[PDB]
Amino acid sequence: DGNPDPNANPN
Amino acid sequence: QVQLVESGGGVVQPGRSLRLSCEASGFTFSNFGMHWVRQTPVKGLEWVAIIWFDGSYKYYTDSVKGRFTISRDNSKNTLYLQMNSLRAEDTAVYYCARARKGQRSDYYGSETSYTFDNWGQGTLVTVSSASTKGPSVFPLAPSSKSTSGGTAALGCLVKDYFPEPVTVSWNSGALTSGVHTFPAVLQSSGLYSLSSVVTVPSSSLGTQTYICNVNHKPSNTKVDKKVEPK
Amino acid sequence: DIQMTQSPSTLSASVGDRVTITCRASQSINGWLAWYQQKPGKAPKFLIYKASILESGIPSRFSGSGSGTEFTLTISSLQPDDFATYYCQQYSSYWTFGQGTKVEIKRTVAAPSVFIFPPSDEQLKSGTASVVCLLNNFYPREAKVQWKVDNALQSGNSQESVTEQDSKDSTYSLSSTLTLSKADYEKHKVYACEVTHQGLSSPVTKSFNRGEC
Repeated sequence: DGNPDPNANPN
Repeated sequence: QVQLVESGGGVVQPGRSLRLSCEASGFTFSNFGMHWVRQTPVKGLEWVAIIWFDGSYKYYTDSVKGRFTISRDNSKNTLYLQMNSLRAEDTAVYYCARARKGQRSDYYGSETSYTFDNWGQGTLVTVSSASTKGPSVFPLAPSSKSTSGGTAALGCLVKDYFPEPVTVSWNSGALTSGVHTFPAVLQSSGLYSLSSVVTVPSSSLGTQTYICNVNHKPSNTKVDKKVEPK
Repeated sequence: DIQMTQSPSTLSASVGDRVTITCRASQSINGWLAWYQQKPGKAPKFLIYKASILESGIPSRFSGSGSGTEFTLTISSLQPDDFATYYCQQYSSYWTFGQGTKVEIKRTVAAPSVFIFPPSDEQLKSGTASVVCLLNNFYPREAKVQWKVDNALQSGNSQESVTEQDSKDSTYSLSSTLTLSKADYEKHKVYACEVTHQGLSSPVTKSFNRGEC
C-alpha cells in the first residue's frame, strides 16, 4: 500500500 | 552535511522516565517528518514512532502506546521522545531518523512510499531493576587442564556487576598479545559477568607474574588480582 | 506486521568476491524495499531504496533488484570497507526490518585450542561454583560446546560469549561458564566440557575431578 508523506513537500 | 545529534539515555529502574533529545543541523528541520527507531542484539531493529514535519500528526508502534510521546520544537531544531513507565524490554539503543521519500525525487504520483534515510549516532537506554554493584574477581588459574602443546591459558572471571562497563588490563597494560576480553553476558539475576583470558608459554608460568587489573567505575571498584597456577 | 527474513545470517567472503544477500517478505511489498549498512558501534547508513535505486554517493559496486516478496543486494567486488551487517527494510506498511546479514572475512579452517578452569576456592567460599571452558582462535564461528557433569548433559545453567572476529588472524574465540551452587557442585565428581568443530579430527573433552584441583 505505502506510507503517507510526513514532510512539508512532496519532493 | 545533514547532522542528527542525540542525548538523554542512561540507566533507570522500571517505572521511571527518561527524555531523549535529537538536535538537527544541515537541513531544513521544519520540512521533514522524523522517526524514532530502536535496536537490541536479540530483537534487531524496531520502528518506534513518527511525527509530521509540523507536529500536526504522529503515530506509534503498538508496544509503546500509552507510555511514549514523540514531540518536536521547530524553533530549537529538536526532536524529543518522552519515555514514561519504562520497562526492562525497552532497553535498547534509540536512534532518531529523518523521513525520506522512498522514490525518485522527480517522481510525483500515487506510487510513492516513505521511509527514512539519515540516523543519529544513537543513545543507550538501559532499564533494569538491578542496582549498582561492583564485581567479584576470581582467578581462572592455569593447570594441565588449561594447557595444549606448549601453551597455557589463564584469566580472570569478573562476576556479578552492574551496570556496564568494566575495564580489564593485564600487568598494567604491558601484556597485550594473546589477550581476549570477552563481551559480558547478562545473567538471569540482571547482573553482568565477563571473562578475560590470555594465552602464554607454559614455560613462563613458573617465573612470570600475571595480574589482571579490573576497574568498575560506577561502583568505584578497583582490583588487582594476581593469578597463579594450580 | 509484515515479516522480513534475510539469508544467510552470516556470509563469509574475500576481498574481490561478488557477494549477494537475499531478503524475503511475508507478503508482497511491491518495490518498497530499502537496504541499510551498519558497522559495530555506528548508526545504520542508507544504501538503496525502491529495491534498486542507489542513494547518492554510494559506490556503484552496490546494486539491488527484486519485486514482490524476493529481493537481493549485490556487491560486485567486495572491498575491505564492505565487511559489515546489512539490513533490509520494507516500507510498504509501517517499517519492519530483516534480522541482518553479517559479512565476515573468509579464512581457512582453524581448530580451537580447548581449555577448562575449575571454580576458585575464593568463589566456593562464597557459596557458588563457576566452571569456565575456553575455545581459543578457531574458524568458522559455529562450534558445538556441551557441559556434562557425571555424564549428565547440562542445559539452561550455562552462558557463552564469542569475540568479534580477530583483526590479526580472522578467528573467533568463545568462553562458556557453567554455574552451580556450592551444594550441587559438591554432589558430583566429573566436570567436563566437550567441543565438536570441523577443524578437530575428533570431539575434544577437557575435564577434571572435583578435589583434583
